[PDB]
Amino acid sequence: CFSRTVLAPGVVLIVQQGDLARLPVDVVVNASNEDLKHYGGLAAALSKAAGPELQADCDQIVKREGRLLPGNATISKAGKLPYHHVIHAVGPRWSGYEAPRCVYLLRRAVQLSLCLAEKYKYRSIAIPAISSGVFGFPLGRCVETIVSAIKENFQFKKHCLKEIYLVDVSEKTVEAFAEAVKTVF
Ligand SMILES: Nc1ncnc2c1ncn2[C@@H]1O[C@H](COP(=O)(O)OP(=O)(O)OC[C@H]2O[C@H](O)[C@H](O)[C@@H]2O)[C@@H](O)[C@H]1O
Repeated sequence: CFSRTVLAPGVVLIVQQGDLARLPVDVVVNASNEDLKHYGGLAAALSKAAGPELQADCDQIVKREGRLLPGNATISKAGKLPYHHVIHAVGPRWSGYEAPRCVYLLRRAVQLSLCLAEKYKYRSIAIPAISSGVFGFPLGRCVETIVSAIKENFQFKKHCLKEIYLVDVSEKTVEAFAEAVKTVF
């Protein structure tokens, strides 16, 4: 654990190193593409551990609801992962020509992820540095946008959610999260 920040009474933000495929939390957020096709990065690790259940429920979801748009999130079965569900958030693909829009869409992915958690009555959620890998979002802007989006969501005391974790395997990204929490709070 790298930091702990009370967001509201009985609600904490925790930055931690760890593996989203195996955390003692209720649900996790995947950094997905629009097709819910988990063939790279975090998505691939999750899907591998999950067995084909997760990709198949995801195919049926696209084959039912249609392609997801950037900024949106949906939920699927988790298969063999230690969760009932995986929340798939589609971060934006970074363009330096549209940086404000990109920030908007990541904020949105984050907030919709939180809304889905609330809706399925979850009290703990873990979230990665959505968009900061293959999708190319500048790591610094990326982790501040996520932390700020989480800060806005609890500008009011009220929440099902009691613990929100920001998690990555790599320590640089985790440090980046811990710094963003300093700067933002
Ligand atoms: N094998 C891995 N295991 C755990 N974490 C990983 C792994 N690979 C990358 N990560 C971390 O997860 C975070 C998100 O990176 P990506 O998974 O590349 O997410 P985005 O950048 O949101 O990429 C979305 C796209 O990538 C995949 O191809 C996915 O199917 C979609 O097309 C980054 O911190 C990255 O270092």
